[PDB]
Amino acid sequence: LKRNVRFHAFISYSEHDSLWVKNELIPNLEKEDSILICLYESYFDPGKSISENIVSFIEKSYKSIFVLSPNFVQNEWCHYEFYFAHHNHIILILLEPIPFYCIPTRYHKLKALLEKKAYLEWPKDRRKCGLFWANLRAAIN
Amino acid sequence: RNVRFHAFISYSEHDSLWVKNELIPNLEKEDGSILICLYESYFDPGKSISENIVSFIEKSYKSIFVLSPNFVQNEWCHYEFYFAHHNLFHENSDHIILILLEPIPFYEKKAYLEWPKDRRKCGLFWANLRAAIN
Repeated sequence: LKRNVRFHAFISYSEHDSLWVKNELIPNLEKEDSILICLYESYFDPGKSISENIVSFIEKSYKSIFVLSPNFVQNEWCHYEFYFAHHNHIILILLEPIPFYCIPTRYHKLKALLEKKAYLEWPKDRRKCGLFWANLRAAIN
Repeated sequence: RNVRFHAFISYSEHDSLWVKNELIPNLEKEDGSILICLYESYFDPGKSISENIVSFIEKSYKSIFVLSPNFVQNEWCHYEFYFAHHNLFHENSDHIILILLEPIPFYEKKAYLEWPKDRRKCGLFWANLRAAIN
């Protein structure tokens, strides 16, 4: 049972995937147009440690959405390893395919989620985007 | 050659008392206006965590890492990407200064500045530290 929840959703992403996050994902979440979104750019508090911020992001949010891509894995994931090495609610989107061979060996839980395909794949085919968003809303509620 | 700071200091907040009452004052004691980059003051969430760290390091003449069990257990995971990237496990970099504030039991080999157990060698430690940053 979660404590001091201040946000419906935390969105974790590479700034290189900004345009999708801010032009596609957030507009679709603000379809309860009252929804409170935690984003690093607006709530990282340098008065706390990096890890304490990341813990607050996930634990003060009903859901955490991770926008997975080669950029996220190569540049951002390293700051979440301390969390997920000991923790198992969490929504994974595969925005862009990740070749298994570029994923660092130590990212065990990541590589296993990818293997069993526990994620929502963003379709590059635009007629399939409806199904995507439908699956996302079923996942969050 | 395009630096903004003399020294960036990376440290665990559990070691902040030593940082703010010993480290910083002694660097300031023989250099009143020394320019110091702290994460708490210069973090820019307009940039990524790694991009912030990279900027702290590149913009500082020297980078001082305050190593301790507290640092290793809480902070090292966010800085390893820099060290792993610049191969600083097999090779040295002249702008990085490591301070072993408190021993790390194994449960870089030997190029650090050890904080002395004997209070009488604190003068010497600060002499060594000023040599490293100037």
